[PDB]
Amino acid sequence: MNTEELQVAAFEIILNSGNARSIVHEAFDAMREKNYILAEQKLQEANDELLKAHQAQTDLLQEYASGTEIKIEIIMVHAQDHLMTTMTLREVAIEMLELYKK
Amino acid sequence: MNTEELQVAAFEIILNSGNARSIVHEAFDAMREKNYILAEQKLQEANDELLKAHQAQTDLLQEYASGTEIKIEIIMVHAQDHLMTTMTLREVAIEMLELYKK
Amino acid sequence: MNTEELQVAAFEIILNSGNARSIVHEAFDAMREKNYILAEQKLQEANDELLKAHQAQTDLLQEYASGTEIKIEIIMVHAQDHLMTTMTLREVAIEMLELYKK
Repeated sequence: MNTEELQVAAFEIILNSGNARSIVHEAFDAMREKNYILAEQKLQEANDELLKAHQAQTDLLQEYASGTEIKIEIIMVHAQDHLMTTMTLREVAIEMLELYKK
Repeated sequence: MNTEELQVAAFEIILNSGNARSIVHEAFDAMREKNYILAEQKLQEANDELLKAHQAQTDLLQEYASGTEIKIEIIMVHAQDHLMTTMTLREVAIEMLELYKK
Repeated sequence: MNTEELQVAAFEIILNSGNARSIVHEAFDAMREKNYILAEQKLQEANDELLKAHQAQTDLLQEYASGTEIKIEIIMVHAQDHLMTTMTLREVAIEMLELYKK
């Protein structure tokens, strides 16, 4: 509350997203080595992580929608970028597994 | 410019870009069916939908360029991330549709 | 930090990441032409440019972390989105170049 709380939220998204991101990179490394089983399971481990971050964002979006004021701050922005850009990396990774497999 | 006008601009962006994004996954789904012409086309629908969000974003910063003050808000950050992340997913999808066609 | 400084910073990020994005697209065009040499090289130039953008974002974050106040403006959000989607886009591309080869 409030500035400290938002800093914690920001960091929750960033730690968890950064985790998701190298897990998505592990998955890329696997498909590189024709090992699709590893790539696929890593693709789901990154999901596990990524939604911890997603939920953090959602809870933050929920507080705003309801009226409690949230003053942005560059670390929030950077966090959000990191979630959403990691989500999109993973969306790409999935689709690329599918070409790989042929 | 007022908090309500901005909230609207946001959901607009989020709404149109969410829609463009599902459309891009439709084009992905089509590259999986080997429907390379469907996919080509959905990438165009997606583009028609995105230009909407995109236009909204560009007017907001145009409005900002011209001196109007815009307090941020987490849903705007989130709207911009949707547009820019959706746009980039689409760029990936164009490139991957080429790859598929080989 | 400091309106003039933050607008400068934001434009530095947008211009350099904009350039890195076009170079990444060069790498995609060069992939498409079967030319894996150029594409690999272009992915490194894109990186040379992106780095300038990442540095400026890092200085801002590090400034923020040291207690300096920073009112984010849409232009900054937009610049950060350009940096982080452009990074994500290089990342896919590095992978896609790999797949082009296989």
